[PDB]
Amino acid sequence: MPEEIPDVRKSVVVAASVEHCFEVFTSRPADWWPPSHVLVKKERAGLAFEPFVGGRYYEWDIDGTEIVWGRILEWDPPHRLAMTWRIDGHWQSVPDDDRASEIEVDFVPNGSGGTRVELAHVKLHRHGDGAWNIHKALDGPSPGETLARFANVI
Ligand SMILES: CC[C@](C)(O)c1cc(=O)c2c(C)cc3c(c2o1)C(=O)c1c(O)cccc1C3=O
Repeated sequence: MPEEIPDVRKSVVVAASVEHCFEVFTSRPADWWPPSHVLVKKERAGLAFEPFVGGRYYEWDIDGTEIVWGRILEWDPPHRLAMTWRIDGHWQSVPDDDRASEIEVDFVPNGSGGTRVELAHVKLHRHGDGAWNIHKALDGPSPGETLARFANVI
């Protein structure tokens, strides 16, 4: 959980379908952020999700109004898609991010309810200045990595 976010690439297979992987993201990504063992500093309130290229996802915080914490780049019909993240230093959305980075993500459907996902983020440090702090509100726990909470619920 370093304050700086250098380029890192990790991937794992979870029991889920690529369409399902995104159904959860566009269905209720905040509802599972907080499982129980780990608590979130801010309570998620609502979430807006629409499909498209250069897309955007919005999260509602009881203390934070509606804002965009991520972005998209393009969707590949099969099961592959690249996405960009749109966020500001104070969790605010802006017409364009000078410190924006590109992320490459690919999904592969595996029968028996299994999906392989490869998510890699590079040049993220472009935001620096407490960059992880921004992610910290989004919850960046180490003991309960993202694969632990979101994969188990899926
Ligand atoms: C501490 C948060 C974590 C898990 O290290 C993290 C941080 C990550 O940077 C991260 C990266 C690099 C890749 C994945 C994932 C990544 O998530 C990831 O969570 C993931 C997943 O939950 C299910 C399928 C695939 C993935 C990933 O490919």
